[PDB]
Amino acid sequence: RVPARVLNSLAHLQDGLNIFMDPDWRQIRHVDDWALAITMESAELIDSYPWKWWKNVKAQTDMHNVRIEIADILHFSLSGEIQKRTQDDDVALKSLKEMGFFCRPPADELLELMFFPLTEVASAVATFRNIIQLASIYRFDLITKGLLLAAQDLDFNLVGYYVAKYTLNQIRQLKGYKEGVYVKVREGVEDNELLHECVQSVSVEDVLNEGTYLKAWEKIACSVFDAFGMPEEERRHAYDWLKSAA
Amino acid sequence: RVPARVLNSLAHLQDGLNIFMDPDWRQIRHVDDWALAITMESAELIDSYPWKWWKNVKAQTDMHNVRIEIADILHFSLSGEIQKRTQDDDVALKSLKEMGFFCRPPADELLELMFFPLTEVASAVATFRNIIQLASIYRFDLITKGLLLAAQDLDFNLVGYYVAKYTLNQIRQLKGYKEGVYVKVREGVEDNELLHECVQSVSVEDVLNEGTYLKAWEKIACSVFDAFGMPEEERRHAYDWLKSAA
Repeated sequence: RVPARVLNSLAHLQDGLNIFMDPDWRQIRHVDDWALAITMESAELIDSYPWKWWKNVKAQTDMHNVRIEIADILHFSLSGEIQKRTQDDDVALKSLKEMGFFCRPPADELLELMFFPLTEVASAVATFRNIIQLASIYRFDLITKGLLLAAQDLDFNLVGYYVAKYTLNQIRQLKGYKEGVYVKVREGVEDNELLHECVQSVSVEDVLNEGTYLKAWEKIACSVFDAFGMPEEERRHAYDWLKSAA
Repeated sequence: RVPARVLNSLAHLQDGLNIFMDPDWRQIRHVDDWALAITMESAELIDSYPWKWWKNVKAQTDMHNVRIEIADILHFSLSGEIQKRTQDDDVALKSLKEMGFFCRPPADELLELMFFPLTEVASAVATFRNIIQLASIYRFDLITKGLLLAAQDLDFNLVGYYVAKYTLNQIRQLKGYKEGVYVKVREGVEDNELLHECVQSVSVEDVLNEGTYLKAWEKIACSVFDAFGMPEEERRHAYDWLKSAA
């Protein structure tokens, strides 16, 4: 599974995303903001599933949607992890467990909170109710980990996709992007599909490897940049940010 | 505020609503179902408010919507209270409070969880995050009470509206309603407006009075029935249900 420093790099990428919008975000934002947002996004995930026991059911859950909704929550989860280290524990979460206030489907501390496969409603409902509970006690680190475990249940390269997405945003941050100077070499192809083709160029193994993940991330980033028309000079700040230690 | 037996009668009305759909609901449904539904409806309430700190804000929250969304949650809250007494405590909730896992807005055990006025975003967000937390520990009784306190902050006669709504559903349960035999004496007027005019015929005080609330409820029910074309014979089962002891 995911080594601590991959997690730290992921949070560092999120820091950069937040900083572009608000360089002082760590001073303005609070741990309750992230907890709220994970709650609201978790609610929207659960809502893709036919949870209403009183509604007749036409079609099954759209798992493509569940995958991106997991990704949407990861941003807020990473943000809360960083916020939580700006000084906003384990004897608590076990006592919350023995009080019985994490749920389970009907008839590492994390793995009794996560229920698979996510393709089945009761298991997704319990899992994401538990993410909401986790948020509520500021355990952003367990949420982040649970989301990755969840992506893995859905054969979804979350880390890869997150990196691709990180780098599309660096392109969209520049004025050249809105001005139409930087264009897709392959016109018409949607964004989600160019990104997926960019994430395809490396393995899941490659983006999690404790030794050399940074190589694989840079290969994803280089792909996105190539596909979306970012010239060489404008890529350096994103590459340097990528390569920072944590 | 609201006496215990008004609360019990309200839950008894909900029992009847649930029974029409599923007479065996107390055996099939579980405490986690109600907790989930209160969570999902609370999330939709919060979503009427401009909580996204990163979105620019056009228009203020539509409080008419907040009022009905409080009512929507009350159904699930009452249902969970009943379910919780079908055998699915206070030394826990205080320890949850001292662990710090109910929230508050930035810079009776219930009243430090509820924040007013609900017209202001931070106060509504904290309040309804706390309802979600309450749900999560099966404190359906405190949720019910909090919802009433919340209706009171919004000058909303929740009990009145709930009763009106209870009785419109008794009419809609009959085949005559779908067959078009029972019609509004005042054609065209929307449902929500005929109900409000029905709730207007009694005071808030009247529907909470420990001594004589049942009189006032029956006056609301009689109004709704009159307005919606229910003939006398078909009203007896709803009146008898209304009048049951708890």
